[PDB]
Amino acid sequence: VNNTIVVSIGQAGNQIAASFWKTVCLEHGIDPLTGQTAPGVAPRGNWSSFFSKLGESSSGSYVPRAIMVDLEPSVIDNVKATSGSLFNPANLISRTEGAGGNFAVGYLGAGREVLPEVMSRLDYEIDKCDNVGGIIVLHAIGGGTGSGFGALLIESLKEKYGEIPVLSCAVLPSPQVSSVVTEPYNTVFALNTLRRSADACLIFDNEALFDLAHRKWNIESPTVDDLNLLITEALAGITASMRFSGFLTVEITLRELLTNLVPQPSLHFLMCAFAPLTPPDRSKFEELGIEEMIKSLFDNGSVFAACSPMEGRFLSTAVLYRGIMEDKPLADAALAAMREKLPLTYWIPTAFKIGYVEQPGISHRKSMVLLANNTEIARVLDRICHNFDKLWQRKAFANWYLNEGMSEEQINVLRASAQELVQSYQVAEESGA
Amino acid sequence: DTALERQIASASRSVEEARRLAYHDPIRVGALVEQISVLADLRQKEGDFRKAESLYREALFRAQELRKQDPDLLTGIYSLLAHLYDRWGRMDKAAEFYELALKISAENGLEESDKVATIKNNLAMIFKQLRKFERAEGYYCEALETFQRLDGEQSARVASVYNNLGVLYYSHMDVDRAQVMHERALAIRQNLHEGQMDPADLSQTFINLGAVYKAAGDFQKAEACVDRAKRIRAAMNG
Amino acid sequence: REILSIHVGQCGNQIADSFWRLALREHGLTEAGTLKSNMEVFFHKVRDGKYVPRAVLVDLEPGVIARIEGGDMSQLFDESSIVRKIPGAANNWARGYNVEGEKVIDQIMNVIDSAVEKTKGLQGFLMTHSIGGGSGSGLGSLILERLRQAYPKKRIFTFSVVPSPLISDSAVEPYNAILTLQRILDNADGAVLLDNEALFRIAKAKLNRSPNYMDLNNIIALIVSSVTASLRFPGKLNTDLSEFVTNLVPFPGNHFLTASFAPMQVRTNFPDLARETFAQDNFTAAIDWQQGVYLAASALFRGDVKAKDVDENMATIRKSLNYASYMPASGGLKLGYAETAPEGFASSGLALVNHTGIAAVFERLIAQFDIMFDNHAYTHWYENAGVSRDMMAKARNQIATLAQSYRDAS
Amino acid sequence: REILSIHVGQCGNQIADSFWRLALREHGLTEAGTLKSNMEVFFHKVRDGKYVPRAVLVDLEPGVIARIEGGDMSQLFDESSIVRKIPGAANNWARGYNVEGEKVIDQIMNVIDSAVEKTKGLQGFLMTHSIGGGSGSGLGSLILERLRQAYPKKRIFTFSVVPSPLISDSAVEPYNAILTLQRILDNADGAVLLDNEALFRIAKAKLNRSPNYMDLNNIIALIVSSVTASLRFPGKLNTDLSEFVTNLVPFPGNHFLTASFAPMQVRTNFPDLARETFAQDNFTAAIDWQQGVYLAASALFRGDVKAKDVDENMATIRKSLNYASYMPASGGLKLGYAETAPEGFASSGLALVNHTGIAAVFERLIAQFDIMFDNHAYTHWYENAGVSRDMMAKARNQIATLAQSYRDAS
Ligand SMILES: Nc1nc2c(ncn2[C@@H]2O[C@H](COP(=O)(O)OP(=O)(O)O)[C@@H](O)[C@H]2O)c(=O)[nH]1
Ligand SMILES: Nc1nc2c(ncn2[C@@H]2O[C@H](COP(=O)(O)OP(=O)(O)O)[C@@H](O)[C@H]2O)c(=O)[nH]1
Ligand SMILES: Nc1nc2c(ncn2[C@@H]2O[C@H](COP(=O)(O)OP(=O)(O)O)[C@@H](O)[C@H]2O)c(=O)[nH]1
Repeated sequence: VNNTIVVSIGQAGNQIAASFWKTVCLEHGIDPLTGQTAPGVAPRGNWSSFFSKLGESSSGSYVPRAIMVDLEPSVIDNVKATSGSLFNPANLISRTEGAGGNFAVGYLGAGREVLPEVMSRLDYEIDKCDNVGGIIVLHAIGGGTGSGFGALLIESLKEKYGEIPVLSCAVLPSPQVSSVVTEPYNTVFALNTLRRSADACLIFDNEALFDLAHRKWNIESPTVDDLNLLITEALAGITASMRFSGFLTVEITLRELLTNLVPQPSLHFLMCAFAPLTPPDRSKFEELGIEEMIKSLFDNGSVFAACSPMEGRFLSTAVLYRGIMEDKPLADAALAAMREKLPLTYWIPTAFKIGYVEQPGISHRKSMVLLANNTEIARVLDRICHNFDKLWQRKAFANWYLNEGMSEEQINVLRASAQELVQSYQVAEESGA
Repeated sequence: DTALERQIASASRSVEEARRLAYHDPIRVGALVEQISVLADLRQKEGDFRKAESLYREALFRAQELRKQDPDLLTGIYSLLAHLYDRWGRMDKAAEFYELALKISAENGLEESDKVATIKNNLAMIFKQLRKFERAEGYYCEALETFQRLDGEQSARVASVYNNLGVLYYSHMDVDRAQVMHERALAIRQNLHEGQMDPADLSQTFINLGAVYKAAGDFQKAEACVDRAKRIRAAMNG
Repeated sequence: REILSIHVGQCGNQIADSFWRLALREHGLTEAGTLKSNMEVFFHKVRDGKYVPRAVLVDLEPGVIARIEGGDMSQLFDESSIVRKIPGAANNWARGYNVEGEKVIDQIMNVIDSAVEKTKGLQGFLMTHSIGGGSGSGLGSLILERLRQAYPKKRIFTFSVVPSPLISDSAVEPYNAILTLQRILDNADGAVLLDNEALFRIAKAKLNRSPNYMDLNNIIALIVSSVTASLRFPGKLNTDLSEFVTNLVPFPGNHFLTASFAPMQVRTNFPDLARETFAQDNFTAAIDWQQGVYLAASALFRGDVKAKDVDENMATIRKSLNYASYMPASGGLKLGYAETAPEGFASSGLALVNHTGIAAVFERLIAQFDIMFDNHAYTHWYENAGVSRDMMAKARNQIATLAQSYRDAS
Repeated sequence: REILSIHVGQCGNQIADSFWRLALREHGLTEAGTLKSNMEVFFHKVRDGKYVPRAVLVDLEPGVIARIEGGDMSQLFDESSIVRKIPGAANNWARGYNVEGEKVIDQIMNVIDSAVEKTKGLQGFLMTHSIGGGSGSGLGSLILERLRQAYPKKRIFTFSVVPSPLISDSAVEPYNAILTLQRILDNADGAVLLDNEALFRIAKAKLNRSPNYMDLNNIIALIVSSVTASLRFPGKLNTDLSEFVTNLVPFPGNHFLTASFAPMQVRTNFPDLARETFAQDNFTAAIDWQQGVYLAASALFRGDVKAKDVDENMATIRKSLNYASYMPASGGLKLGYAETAPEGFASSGLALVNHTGIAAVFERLIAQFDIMFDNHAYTHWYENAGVSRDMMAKARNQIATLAQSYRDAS
């Protein structure tokens, strides 16, 4: 089956992937603390999309196709304490110093040091794959490692392989408050890579992921244990078509997902949404039907993004149903109303790539995942382009980017290369209007 | 879930914290009062005036139990109760409680304090509502002198008392003295631009000058004032 | 990731009595050094049970450690991790840097080098002193030179204690800052400036008891620990010492940080800890506020602090703060967490704030230097002990540049 | 259904030391307040482990809580759920109601209001005091006014302790009852009158040890708990606090209840517990019996008491009892159960009995008032502290009505 590697860069990408392989292993009926399945019985679903057979005894551990890369040791040592013998600890690479909001440490620095060791483990995974057809890099677009080495690694991987999708499932900076002081820098330095050398960059935003766990999962303080579960359940939702060969499962590979969702090579920043956002308190008589999950998919406060999705133009949309469906013609006819309700872009007549997966989610029985390639995703990056310029008219922080090896000529290119990105939806908004 | 209920939860926690703090350390009464004022405000906004009153009485009892009596603190607490009574529409009680505040200050040193001048202004205003003009004038003049000695003649608080006297004289149809007062207020208010005075107070002065000039038979200067107030109120839209 | 510590001067060693009695509590060790978490950071594992700390108790006037290694803590520190020498760097920079500094600096470095060759992941230096005296500021200025000349690629964090704006506490003290704040500006990658006027006030509001310099240092000793407790109590958003230079130091001069602690087992519900953390009166320096906008604040919230709250609390705090014009709208504030509070507390907070107000500390220490240097007002104690007026005016011209470098950063 | 508790006076707070050491045992909590059943009734859930009780320890003469919050129970109570003020409501109703009552009543109510705005299902007030002193009966009379004026649709249960018929224990004590029994009759929906003469005797037969007011209160503290343990340990026949007013209070005045406890881990086979529950000597008041017929008895049998037995036991008991003529043949006795006994017992019993005999308590306290009021025999301590003879004779004319209202109920 189409194998797929989940590379986990940075603290924000690892702590998603700490919770992502918790989910996926539990999704395949595999113990997430040992790597071994239930004794003697096969794992449910098609395990070999993400996993690998370690030991031919049918009860041994299944090592996930996952390299966890971060320049700070405390993140993966948290994972090594909370995974046991699950991961391959040759893939759980760590360093000492860290990056610390400095792009030019993850990209050209301590991340340059790990790059001969990281790529010597992707080559270990890919040669171990049957035929790998996607690489899901989990990082943030805010830090020094996830946005630094994530910009390095993806440009070190399509440059090497190139015939493989790189879905950079990434976490944008929240606009409510910046978790890094150099966070509108580090995005624009990664928007070089995540525009040019990544086939798609699935965004997530920490503001919207707070609101979708506070107002929707009805808790007071949504921790990062639950931000990395809203993301996870979406990342374990877009990859349910990759991992399951069921009844009428529309088996969507990453390339099969991105041919439907990347219209032209500079319009591949995808948002996401999940349904139902019913809390896990067993609201059984309030479980949502398919006619009303899609009504809750496309709310303005329902996507995992700072922008307002229905205030702009949905350019390419991919609604990935996942679970027990009784109603195929009631499916796709709710989207027929949503073809009328939602702002679409003629420039495209119709775009709803609809996945079914009969294997249900862990938390949900009838779960829906959206991937709307929106034009509003430039309006998230309009904030980042503006917060860059306020920190470039002053020529902000200091030498911190410049002493590591970057130049003022290069930084103005990458601002333009993010300006070329933001205009590339502004090209596609009014022409799509 | 409502915004006001959220403000109340926050203000209550903050009060409960200051209460516990004053349990562990009985001296910290001033901070309890401050936290109480915010919560009492919110209870007033929702119309629970008895709850607001209870909070201030609690503040008062703590102040009364201090081993070293703090008359300035008591003065302030009584003035908060007075203001509470005023917003509640209990006009006699508001006057009674401002008068209690003033009596505590008069018996200790505090005749010429910030609080006392404020109280005399606010009390004068209640006397205006009680239709006791002479008592209102007396207190306003005292508030005026004290603010003059405390702040410069060039201050927001001096201009405010000038304004308040202006309205008092205007309402008893002493047009001449109303004019003097509002002009003195205008003079000061022009010379004070920043966040030490909002422009809406300046517009009130023109508005008030307008009614005074109109009462004086100078309809020209009246309209000029009413115009400049309109220009100001318009110019704060941007 | 194992941080060496240096405690130079009477001010620094008195923090070492506070810090290594709080580092043993947070790691849960007894006072002797044995086991009662990444314990490798502060402590060198000598044997299976006993953990000797990675501290040099470098000191002149050897009565401070006689308090330390006399009473209850003689078994803890290694005595090949110390120096005790008379005379006492006579509140005189030139004694501490040149006269009685060059006597000990070969012993200081070869005790540091015997403590960092036992490492196995050296990252930082929590060098703790004052910029006021002659041992903490004189020999503290000398160690910063020799340590950067020996380890030019390792972060050297100086935990200074500024002279009080209230009164002197030493006569020649504004000389001893500018002679030290030069070498901190030249060598250390980020300094935390603390102030005994603010350490008096915040401890006065903390305790129902008039403080002393043991009680003042427990504010420091938490700040010394909370900076480097996302490095040893990992949690989420792992902030190492390399991220207090890239995130909080925008220009190559502005690396003097004003750190608060909150709460000041104590629990705090945490919409108010963020209002307590970034209280203007809780910052531990007499920085300027009415003419002061921040550059880059930090927030290390340790213990039972879950990260969902800062989307509502800290975004509310950063709107209340005043940043420079060249910092973004919701950005400019880095964050971090630890999975373990300090012992005695259940949810703590720290805030390294790089701010233009710390130039008012610099402007005070230049306006004191301005009168006092031109009238030779204690200068001959430096001149007759190695350090000329050329070497001392050059110290001013960097700090007058540094006091301008924050005014250029508004 | 979360019952607030108020413990006013030295008599009430000494029950609070007994009650909140029995409420923690029946809910199975440690003395600090954390977890060692509906725990929401008595306890406010502050954190995941720690349960702070819904008690105000309102008190003058602040040495009673110094016993409580000094020794072993300082961590339990919240100190924003208290009041401590000198002077001490000098066994003088007018001090407790008017002089030192109006000083604290703004703090009492705003601590109650800070404890009932944390609720989420407020139903009752187990206000615990005596009608004897000046703090429990004076400020207890003031809280009952202000709490009914604030919450006129919530049941206020007063758990009084009557002055002893044996001797005084306070000189002005028959004044302090009638000044309080007025305001209980006017505000509280049902009072449990307890008597230290019966609390001495029943504890004397309980223990092989001469009792003290800690041992006496454990009879009360079970009765305080057993009334409201069909509210928190549900079982079958769920009797809330609203059913102790509709069932046990026939006329709008007759709401003074005489409660027993049985057995007095102790097991009891239960044909004899019902004979122990409705023993005339086990009722905790010196009520009249040779000229006394009941109005409405109750029976809350907790623990391992199965409901089949009361068809044979309690129907036998109610034939042995003496009711009024206007109560039916087998009716007139409500029942209830809990699914959990008190800790230390395996099957308990309670009996709130509304009886004409409690007017003999009232007739005693009027016959003492009759001589003592007309001869001004301690009256000037009320007159010179706010309360006139007009206000005090009017207190008599309600209790003389109330002592007649049971004689009208025969
Ligand atoms: N969804 C999610 N986002 C996180 C988490 N931790 C950190 N982030 C975000 O990731 C961004 C950058 O942090 P990171 O890349 O881990 O820093 P680095 O390790 O120094 O590269 C910050 O803006 C945080 O808001 C997490 O656990 N989940
Ligand atoms: N925070 C703190 N400050 C101190 C302590 N002891 C002294 N100081 C201050 O530190 C400043 C410098 O004195 P110091 O450096 O100890 O003198 P030296 O050791 O002879 O160089 C003085 O101005 C004191 O006010 C202490 O224990 N804690
Ligand atoms: N049941 C019981 N009765 C008590 C206790 N302490 C005192 N009493 C009785 O309660 C009556 C009233 O005293 P009290 O109300 O405590 O005085 P006050 O607190 O100053 O108002 C006295 O007549 C005592 O006999 C106690 O702990 N338990």
